[PDB]
Amino acid sequence: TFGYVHGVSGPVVTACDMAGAAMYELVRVGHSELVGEIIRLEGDMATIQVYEETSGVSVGDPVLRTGKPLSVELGPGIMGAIFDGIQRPLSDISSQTQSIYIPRGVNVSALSRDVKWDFTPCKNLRVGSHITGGDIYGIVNENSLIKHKIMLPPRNRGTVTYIAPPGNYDTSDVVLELEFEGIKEKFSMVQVWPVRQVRPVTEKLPANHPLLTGQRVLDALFPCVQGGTTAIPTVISQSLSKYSNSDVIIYVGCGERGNEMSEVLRDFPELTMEVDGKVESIMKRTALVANTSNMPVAAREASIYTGITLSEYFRDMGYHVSMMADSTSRWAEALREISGRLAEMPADSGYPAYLGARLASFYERAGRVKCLGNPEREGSVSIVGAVSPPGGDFSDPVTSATLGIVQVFWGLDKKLAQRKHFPSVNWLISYSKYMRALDEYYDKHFTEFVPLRTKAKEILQEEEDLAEIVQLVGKASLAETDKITLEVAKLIKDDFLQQNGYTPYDRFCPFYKTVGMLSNMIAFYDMARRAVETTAQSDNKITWSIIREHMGEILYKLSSMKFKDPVKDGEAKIKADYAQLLEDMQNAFRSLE
Amino acid sequence: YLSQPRLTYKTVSGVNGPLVILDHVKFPRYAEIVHLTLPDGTKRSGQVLEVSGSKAVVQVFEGTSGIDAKKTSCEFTGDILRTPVSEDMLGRVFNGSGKPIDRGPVVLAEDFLDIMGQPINPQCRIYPEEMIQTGISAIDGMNSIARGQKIPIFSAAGLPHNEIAAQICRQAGLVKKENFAIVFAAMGVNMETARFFKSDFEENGSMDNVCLFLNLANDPTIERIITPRLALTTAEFLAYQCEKHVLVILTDMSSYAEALREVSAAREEVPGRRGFPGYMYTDLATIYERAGRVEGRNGSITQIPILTMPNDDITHPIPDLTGYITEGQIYVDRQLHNRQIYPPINVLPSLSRLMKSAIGEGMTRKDHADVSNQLYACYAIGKDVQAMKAVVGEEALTSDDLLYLEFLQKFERNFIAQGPYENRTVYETLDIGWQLLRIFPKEMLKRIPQSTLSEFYPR
Amino acid sequence: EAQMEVDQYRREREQEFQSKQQAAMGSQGNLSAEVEQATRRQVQGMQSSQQRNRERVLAQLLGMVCDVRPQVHPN
Amino acid sequence: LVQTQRLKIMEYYEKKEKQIEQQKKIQMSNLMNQARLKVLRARDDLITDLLNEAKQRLSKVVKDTTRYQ
Repeated sequence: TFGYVHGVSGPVVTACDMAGAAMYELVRVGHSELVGEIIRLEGDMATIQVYEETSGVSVGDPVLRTGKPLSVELGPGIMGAIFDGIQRPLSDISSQTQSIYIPRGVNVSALSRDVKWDFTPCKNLRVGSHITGGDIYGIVNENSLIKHKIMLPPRNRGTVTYIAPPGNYDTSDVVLELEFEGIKEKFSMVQVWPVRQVRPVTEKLPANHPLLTGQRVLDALFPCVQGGTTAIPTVISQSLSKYSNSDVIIYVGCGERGNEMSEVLRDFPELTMEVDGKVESIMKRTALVANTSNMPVAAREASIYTGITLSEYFRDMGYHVSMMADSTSRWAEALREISGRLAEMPADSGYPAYLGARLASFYERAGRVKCLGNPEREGSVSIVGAVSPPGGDFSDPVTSATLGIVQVFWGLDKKLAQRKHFPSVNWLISYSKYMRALDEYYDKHFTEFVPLRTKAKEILQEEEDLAEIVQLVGKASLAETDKITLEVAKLIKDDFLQQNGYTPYDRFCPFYKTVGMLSNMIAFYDMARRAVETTAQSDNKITWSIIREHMGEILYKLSSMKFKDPVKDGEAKIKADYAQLLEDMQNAFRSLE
Repeated sequence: YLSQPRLTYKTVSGVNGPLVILDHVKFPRYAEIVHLTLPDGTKRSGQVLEVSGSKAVVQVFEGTSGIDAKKTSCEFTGDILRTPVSEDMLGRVFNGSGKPIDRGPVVLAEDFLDIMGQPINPQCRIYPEEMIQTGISAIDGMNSIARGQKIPIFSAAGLPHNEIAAQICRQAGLVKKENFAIVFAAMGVNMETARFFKSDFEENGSMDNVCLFLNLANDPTIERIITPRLALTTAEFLAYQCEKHVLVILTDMSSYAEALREVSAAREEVPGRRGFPGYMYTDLATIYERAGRVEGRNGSITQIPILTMPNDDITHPIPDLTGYITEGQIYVDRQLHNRQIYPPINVLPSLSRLMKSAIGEGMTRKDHADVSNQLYACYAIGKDVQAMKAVVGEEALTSDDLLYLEFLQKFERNFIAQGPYENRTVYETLDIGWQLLRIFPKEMLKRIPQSTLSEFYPR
Repeated sequence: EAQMEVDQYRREREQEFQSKQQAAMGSQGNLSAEVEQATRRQVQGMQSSQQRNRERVLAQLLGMVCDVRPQVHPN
Repeated sequence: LVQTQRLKIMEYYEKKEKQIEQQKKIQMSNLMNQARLKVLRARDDLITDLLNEAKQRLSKVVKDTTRYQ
């Protein structure tokens, strides 16, 4: 309960009179109450690392012992709140202090202790019902979209002897008093869970449903699933926040720059979404974790664990969370400097030896689960990491030890950026290992797409092993089946994998229109191949350069598929246009032969 | 045996990372297992790291997050880490520590074997003789694996080496013209490839051959180091005491060495070359050299390690030392995976250094030597014509360089291309291999001698 | 005439597409029920050999439990 | 060509027939798998009850005193 500072030495504090102190448990160092973490016991002393600036901490300062490690507050009031990497609400320290600064040792509640929430019990409990860890006993109308479900803590069970009457409550009163055998206890409306502990589940279901990202590339050739893990080495993350099939977004910037973090907090309360014809601010179904590089280095490493623990909490209600964890490589640079303070031996380029263990302890909390509780729920957490290598390599220990863990790699390069292509998709080092899990969704609902996806990845590959000779030799003595797979292959690279994100046709790409565009482009490839191979020996052998001059008006309708608006036009107004065009592609070849 | 009761200390002198250091210990053994129980009740396990007089440094497996030096009880065992082996564990799925995860019961032991293992007497080895038939044509036709060979599969991240390993395990057997088993160790896997391995082998009907050790990525990095030693002590019971032929597949041995580098640096050791431990050559050798046939027993162990080369580097010390102890390589290639070929196995760099003893008459068939090096020459001469055709065009190639480009369109799509469920037996990877060698006349096949050209070409 | 091979010739191989549909109904009743007879026969081979060796190994167990021998560690 | 329009439909119904016959062997493998587990649990229950008889025969010695001192 009481320690004393025996000696500080930089951000590491040695405390005495700490006999029963646990590892990684929280302490309040100093007279200003700096939050710390016990990292090394030696007998009755306790080496503490301080989560704040240590200047002015004398010896003989009191060290309060709490009994609980670094943990977040879970409850109603989270959605819309701007937190820190140790969950300090930055939109309320700016009010209760009325300054531009974060003073040392602030103790602001992470959830507000003044807002009255409308409690609604689950109408199937009573005074004398049996309830165990995970059973929903309340519903809070947090805002219009989120039905905030109150849940029992895991490893807590018994019989209810007090349920709270439906009304309006704050997050401090005693809403639930169930009893275990002999001992009565009390539950509030907020719960507290340690950020390095996995929130428990019943079973981990396979991730078999596609995460609809709003784009044409990355959703046909390299698909992601609900419950999957990606890597992006803001137009891919802002697109998922408006249109995708996720009900809670969690944006976690670990060590991002100050002006690029003040950019996002300016932009998200202006964004809108389309729910039922009404427009709604997207800051009703997201919560950010703001963290810059001026912040404590101990609160930058913990921002990833706070972000996924917040992400796992809204999973258990039954929502499908999608967490974007921006700048994973900044998070590893927080692991490099903690390990240097401990005098830990580095393994690879100064990074600790456990860089892969900590990343697999974060990326493997994603996935579709069967949620712990009574009403048979099902939620999921998608994690979208973002490695920033030192100039686009797989040599650093952060980029290469992410690709040994994740399943999707949305591999981007810097050379393929000045084409004004936008995205900077590479499609040679980018993969997706959710092609075998999605062989049931594609074959049942879409039943045609896997052989077109097999061909369309091949046409863009045969172009590569031609293009080195097309540069050096230059199209002089070439076969005519290769001129198909350079002009049809060019038609893909400007009309299928080409985007521009502020336009009224290319901010959402629905998937039935996405397979509708490839249903014509592969058919034009195979009919150009079947023409050139059966008319290779008989009489009046043709090349490509007699077709593209003759069928110049066919190559305009096959190039004006990306410019049809998916938003103004009808749902069936776009497939018939792609089904009428096929008979302008089946009859058109029968005008040459 | 060990009939004395066990001491349960609560004299913890400190915690420093994953190390718990006790004091006033009565005669502590080295590498002895302890069982820590936390204040709240969570039982964790750990292994003794260093003894010094009355001290003991214990490396807790599941971390030290919640251990205090006042109320933690650390019960010593007195015996080192051993496994229970049985023949009825063929058909189970264990994790890295050896506990079942297939809703199964605990394995009733026939023996308790020390998992570190003793080396084999080098006089008591026999040279590998017969063939292990995998079912993949690219490693049975031209890169054949003996009985007792150690041949690693070299690949990279993103490449489908994990489905090659699952297709070997479904179809591995003998070379038929009751004693075959497979011990599949999976180190450093994620969840979505752990339920690929757990689901593929159990509903493709051949779970009864395979004993699956699945060590996850989120599981402790010490439990990844005892995973290939649990799998090889099971294989050394099943083969050298039950006379089975065992195939030992170790998946992603570059993930063993990333957990060995992590366990070494958390033991407060100083790293060696490229950050890896200095004893990395004699640490893989304790795994790889648990193989081969033995004198006086009818079993064998053939190993197939699998590697992931970072940045396609070969001078990295995980492929450097694997190619230094093991005999050949397989070389899953990236330029074939982008062209949609399964399995994407490159032939030109791959090699089996004991392939000339696993083939022949009375082992596979008489022409398996002369077919394989003939398809190897025509695969190389075609791939020069494949690049040369782009330089000069099609109108400048003769009726010689068209036989090699028409063979090359059918060697990659019929010999290399297999599909994941098509078990080509080795008698059918030669008839595939002959009906590509009929695109050429008998005046062109230089690598085949004329006596077997008369017996196998005209059909 | 050959364009009439679209809507009539598909009902020729539908006698093969229906051939396994009733052969999905035949092997089903003997799948689970016949192996359930073997998972009961294999159990009665355990308990037949359980009672012939129970009192033998209960005496070796309880006899070794009630052993007094107080050995010391060396020094 | 009348030959050809059979086989493009036949390939849509050799593919379905290679599918259910694979689906037949999944059912036979999922039941032979739990066959070995249900018989391995009926070997574990006989052991964990043999120790329950050795836990009750152990307490028939603590009632004694000349054999327990």
